[PDB]
Amino acid sequence: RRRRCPLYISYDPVCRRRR
Amino acid sequence: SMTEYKLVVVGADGVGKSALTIQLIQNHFVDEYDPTIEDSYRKQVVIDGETCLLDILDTAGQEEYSAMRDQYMRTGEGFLCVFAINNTKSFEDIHHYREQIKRVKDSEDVPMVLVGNKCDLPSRTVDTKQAQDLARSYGIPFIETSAKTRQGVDDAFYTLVREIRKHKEK
Ligand SMILES: Nc1nc2c(ncn2[C@@H]2O[C@H](COP(=O)(O)OP(=O)(O)O)[C@@H](O)[C@H]2O)c(=O)[nH]1
Repeated sequence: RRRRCPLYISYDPVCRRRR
Repeated sequence: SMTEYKLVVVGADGVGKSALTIQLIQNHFVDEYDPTIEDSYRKQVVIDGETCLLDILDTAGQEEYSAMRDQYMRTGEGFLCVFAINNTKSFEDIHHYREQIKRVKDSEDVPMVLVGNKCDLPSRTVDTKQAQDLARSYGIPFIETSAKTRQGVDDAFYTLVREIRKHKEK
């Protein structure tokens, strides 16, 4: 999980990646 | 006639987002062992002579897919960014929430209010001046609230409505 995606939003490109 | 305002309440788990929302809407204080399940709530209320319909998403389950949350992020007009005044990490998390909102809205001028909740507690670790400085750096208001005593609760949500009106025709 990325600190920069604190709330999962499916169209936020940051949220769709996983570390 | 009625004017609708779509509001979204965000912030770390456990800061009191459900408690604030439920205080506003249902006028009682929740203290539940079980974690919040995300839901939305409607309130009809007169704010500055205007009959308002507040459509409020109380975000929760923050790692999971939520179709409803995606729609509120698309259509939401203002955000309450909530931390707890006795939890420094929740305050430190605010920047990531704000940056996410700015990214998903593709805008630096999204109506927002910074909320320091649990102000009834004797265990403050976030000074009001730190919070005021953060809010000033974002160009937004800062308000302290207690979902437990109701202090500041109406003020926080009504201030957000007023911020939306300042940013756009309603
Ligand atoms: N003392 C105090 N406790 C609060 C306040 N708001 C919420 N809480 C408590 O904080 C805990 C988490 O609140 P909750 O609304 O479930 O958190 P959420 O994950 O942000 O929805 C619960 O035990 C609440 O009773 C408040 O203003 N004052």
